[PDB]
Amino acid sequence: GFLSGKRILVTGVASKLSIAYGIAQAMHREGAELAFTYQNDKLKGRVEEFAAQLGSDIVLQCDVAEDASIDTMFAELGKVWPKFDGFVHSIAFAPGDQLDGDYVNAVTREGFKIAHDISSYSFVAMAKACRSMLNPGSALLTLSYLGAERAIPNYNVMGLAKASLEANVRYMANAMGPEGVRVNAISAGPIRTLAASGIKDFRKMLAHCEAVTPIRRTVTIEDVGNSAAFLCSDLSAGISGEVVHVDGGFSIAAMNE
Amino acid sequence: GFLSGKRILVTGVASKLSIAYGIAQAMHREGAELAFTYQNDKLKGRVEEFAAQLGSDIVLQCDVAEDASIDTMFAELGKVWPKFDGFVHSIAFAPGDQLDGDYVNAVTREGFKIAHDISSYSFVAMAKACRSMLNPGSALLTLSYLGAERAIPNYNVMGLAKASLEANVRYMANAMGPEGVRVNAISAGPIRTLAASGIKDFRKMLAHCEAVTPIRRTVTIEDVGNSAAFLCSDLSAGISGEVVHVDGGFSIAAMNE
Ligand SMILES: NC(=O)c1ccc[n+]([C@@H]2O[C@H](COP(=O)([O-])OP(=O)(O)OC[C@H]3O[C@@H](n4cnc5c(N)ncnc54)[C@H](O)[C@@H]3O)[C@@H](O)[C@H]2O)c1
Ligand SMILES: NC(=O)c1ccc[n+]([C@@H]2O[C@H](COP(=O)([O-])OP(=O)(O)OC[C@H]3O[C@@H](n4cnc5c(N)ncnc54)[C@H](O)[C@@H]3O)[C@@H](O)[C@H]2O)c1
Ligand SMILES: Oc1cc(Cl)ccc1Oc1ccc(Cl)cc1Cl
Ligand SMILES: Oc1cc(Cl)ccc1Oc1ccc(Cl)cc1Cl
Repeated sequence: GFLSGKRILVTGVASKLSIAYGIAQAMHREGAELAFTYQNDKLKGRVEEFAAQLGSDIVLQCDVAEDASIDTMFAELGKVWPKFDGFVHSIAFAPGDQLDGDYVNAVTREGFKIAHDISSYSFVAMAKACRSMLNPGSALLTLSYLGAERAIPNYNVMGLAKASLEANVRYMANAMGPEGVRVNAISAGPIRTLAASGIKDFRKMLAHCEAVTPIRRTVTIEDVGNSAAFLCSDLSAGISGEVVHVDGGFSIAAMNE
Repeated sequence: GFLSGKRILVTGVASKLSIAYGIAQAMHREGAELAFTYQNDKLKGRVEEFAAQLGSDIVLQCDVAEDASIDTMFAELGKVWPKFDGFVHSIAFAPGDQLDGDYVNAVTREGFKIAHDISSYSFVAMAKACRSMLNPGSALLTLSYLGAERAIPNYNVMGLAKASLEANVRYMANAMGPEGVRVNAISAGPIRTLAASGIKDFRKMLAHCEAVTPIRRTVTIEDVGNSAAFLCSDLSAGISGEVVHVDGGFSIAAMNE
């Protein structure tokens, strides 16, 4: 595959529905060697199972909330991969109470803090910790959402954390470009996953993008995987600091009845 | 003036070079009752003098890093202005060690948290505490910078705080819109203010700017003040959730010399 000889670290796999899973699966198919990380003991087991199915045995614990967790994880990976070619950042969170009802009433100082910490800072924190481990031609990828560009109901504070994420992509790309590292983000459309259920009225938010999206269907984790495999391959050598929308054109249309 | 009959609260006035100062002169010029706030006692004096010249003896203290300080401030203000027509958010901050050098190396979890808290969250925090005191037709204004749109050297983490800030403007305007409140932002070009010296290489970041800018000069707190006065008056009742560029058209040009 166009990803042979590459060693990429994939994070955020929680179930077969996880987007990171569609990404791992697609990269595996293109010949890359994968590495996985799990947040806690609750997920360890299923991640080891998935890693096995994808011919990998490197499964490390990592909570982007603590710099120590990140340093230990990368120091453990370095034992098998003195150097690798980038990682997929598919992590996000915000207390549930934040994603329900009026934005101004729901948002709090703490919720805001948590959302920005786990969903935007963790991306650079990881890059900082493995910077000297990355080979030239490496790519770093994160996953954003339209909420970053437009104001979407109930998405609330996450929207702000994502705008911050996308800005991160541009500052990271510009900072690491000379060393030969590329940084991009995929702005995926609504997908039926596990964390997608935390957003109030989601079953409807999908049926909307359904009949309004140019391609007349929502994207699948497969659609996203293919785009991430590419954005992480040497085929996208000229793309950096970009946020490409993989939503089937939903964002470039307006008032489709 | 076009602001007669409007009561506006202005924050961020530190010297005569402050943008917030330029904004207050214009509004008062357009016939507007003003109220000023100061971060700490070190500035209490200056603010009182400026407030006197602008026909105002309402000078409250307020540290956006504290929910309680924001609560008391509007509690005090409520004694004179049981209801007012909005405020101008001219507040931003980040530890100096975040604003110099390679972004990936400079950024820290602490620096990130603070920058987003003071420069972005405070804006919505203020709206929470005075939401019931606003009249229909009120206007909220904040200040941003092109760093939220592009990767600009040394601006580093402040660029991510601003993107969050600009997204905050869209989420706030969408939530408060049905209440007759408009929320907008002005993306200002480089101005010689008291906090501008805090950015690594600014005098040269200003010398370059006034050379490649369509209007061939850097904006002044006057140009900003005037646009601010307009964005807060009923004259701009058709604008909400917008980020207007008051930078002489610099952001639209490319490759000049
Ligand atoms: N689902 C969508 O429609 C959609 C659309 C656009 C973007 N995204 C983004 O895709 C990414 C993944 O979301 P998802 O849809 O696959 O949901 P998901 O529930 O399948 O996975 C989310 C992951 O976040 C991980 N995580 C949470 N906190 C963590 C922490 N502190 N440390 C390490 N890992 C942590 C979880 O463990 C989990 O694996 C997110 O960035 C998300 O916002 C999703
Ligand atoms: N200077 C520029 O060229 C420029 C360009 C675009 C946007 N802006 C923005 O304009 C705004 C004002 O900056 P400025 O250039 O007038 O510098 P300034 O030094 O004149 O004012 C900055 C203000 O921030 C206030 N502040 C900081 N921490 C605070 C806190 N915890 N609580 C309450 N107030 C606090 C300061 O006290 C001060 O008044 C900022 O949002 C800034 O980023 C400035
Ligand atoms: O960003 C998202 C956008 C969509 Cl349309 C659906 C799910 C998304 O992802 C999340 C939303 C809230 C929390 Cl707390 C965690 C995650 Cl992973
Ligand atoms: O945003 C700004 C943009 C420019 Cl060009 C000049 C000054 C700016 O304002 C700040 C920069 C850094 C810190 Cl710590 C605080 C403030 Cl108020």
